[PDB]
Amino acid sequence: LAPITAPDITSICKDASSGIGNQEGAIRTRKCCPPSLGKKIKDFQFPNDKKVRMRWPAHKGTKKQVDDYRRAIAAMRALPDDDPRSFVSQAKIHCAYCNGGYTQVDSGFPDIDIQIHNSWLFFPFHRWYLYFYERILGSLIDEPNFALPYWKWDEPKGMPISNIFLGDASNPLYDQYRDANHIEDRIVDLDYDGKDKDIPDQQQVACNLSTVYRDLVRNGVDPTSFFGGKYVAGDPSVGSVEAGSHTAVHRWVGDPTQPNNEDMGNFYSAGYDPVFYIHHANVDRMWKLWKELRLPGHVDITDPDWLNASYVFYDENKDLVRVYNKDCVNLDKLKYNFIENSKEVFPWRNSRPPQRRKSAQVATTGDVKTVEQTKFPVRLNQIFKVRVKRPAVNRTEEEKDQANEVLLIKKIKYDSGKFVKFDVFVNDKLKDGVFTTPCDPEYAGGFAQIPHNDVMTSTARFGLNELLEDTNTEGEEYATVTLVPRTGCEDLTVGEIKIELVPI
Ligand SMILES: [Cu+2]
Ligand SMILES: [Cu+2]
Ligand SMILES: [W+6]
Repeated sequence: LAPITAPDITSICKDASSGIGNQEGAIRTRKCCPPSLGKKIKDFQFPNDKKVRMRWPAHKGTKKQVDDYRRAIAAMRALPDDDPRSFVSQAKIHCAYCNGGYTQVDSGFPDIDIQIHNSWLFFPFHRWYLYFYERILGSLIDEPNFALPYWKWDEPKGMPISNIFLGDASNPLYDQYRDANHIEDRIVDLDYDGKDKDIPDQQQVACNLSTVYRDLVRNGVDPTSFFGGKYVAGDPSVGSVEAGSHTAVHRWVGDPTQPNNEDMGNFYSAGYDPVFYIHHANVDRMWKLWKELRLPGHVDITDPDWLNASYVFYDENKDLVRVYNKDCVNLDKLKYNFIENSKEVFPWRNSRPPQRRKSAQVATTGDVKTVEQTKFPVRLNQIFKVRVKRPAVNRTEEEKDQANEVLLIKKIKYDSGKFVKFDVFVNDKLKDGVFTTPCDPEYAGGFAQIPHNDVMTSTARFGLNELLEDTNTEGEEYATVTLVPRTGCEDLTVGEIKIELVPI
């Protein structure tokens, strides 16, 4: 039993020095430590709120919902910086936990930093972060049933940044450090890679819906693939949402003219944009949706090493509270939820990529070497293709409902002072001139990483059960994998590639 355990963050904290590629010229401070007020850390107790806080889509809020949120942020902004509830203090929380503020001294490892990103800590940490943030906002405006908006980018009209965030500084929800090309009611790109795609809005919307389906169904096949990999004291694959739509939105909003793409483009500065929290409000919602799908494998983590991991936050009373992963899995107990559509289906539920026609494919993926014929590690300074032996062919619906076939891209090594991304295509073999889109069945997804240099070693998982059917290759002994670099890959290597059956 070695769960990650935040220390007394008011006693053990150091300036952020990780994940910031240009510190000598950074727009926000790296002094992200919380105010030390001599408080004793209290244990969490479940809230006694009379009713459930209902978070609302940011593009369809009532007059009261918008006005309160706006009034709450104005109040938080007006607080002294040193106040732990202040706008600046709340932003620094993200910086402290994401950019090397804390050590694992409480677990007996004072020389190792805690990183809550790129692991199974990703979802529960942000859930707790928002929990206290929301309760703090409500107390500032004397609204005990106050609820955050959420950026519903899984809904077409929810996809552009909501106009409540736009205008100028006289709007509390406004932030000057945003990509000026992306704040004019333009549609978010949930698989953004730094380059604006010149495609019709209709197509971008369709692909955004496919991205949600991908993150929650095609690649989010089990707790490891969805939440992220196991992370314990003394020491991690990234999850489908985290390296997918979540990372895209950060890079899409951040200002590319700033040294570290501040604010949303980097973890240390993200919290200075009010939309950061509202984006994460929807990421929090994805966890709930993922469970509501009631598909095999869509279950919560039961590992004691996860359940007993804990963080510390200031609450609405400036008290320090220790919270555990085990206590945030049930929203009803945290006295909040999300206003849903009350319809038969999610708009993205059937956004599985269309089936590929055999008449659109040639016979083979071409002349390409197998893994065993290849010498690893392989440099990704150019497109890379290899055939990977599958554990079996022509599995029945029974076997597919018992085990996912999973593509593992292991030992991804690269300089993580810059945003990195490459894309993964499997069994791409179209006839010349065949019509293509950014969300074709061949596309397995991507590996994207916001800067987190402690140089760094990652792992990515892609589900193939649907894909092999969608591309008519469930009977081929090998899967041809194509890795395609988009940015920050000029020095990236890939140590191992393989496909495994992973029981549900
Ligand atoms: Cu974060
Ligand atoms: Cu984030
Ligand atoms: W158009």
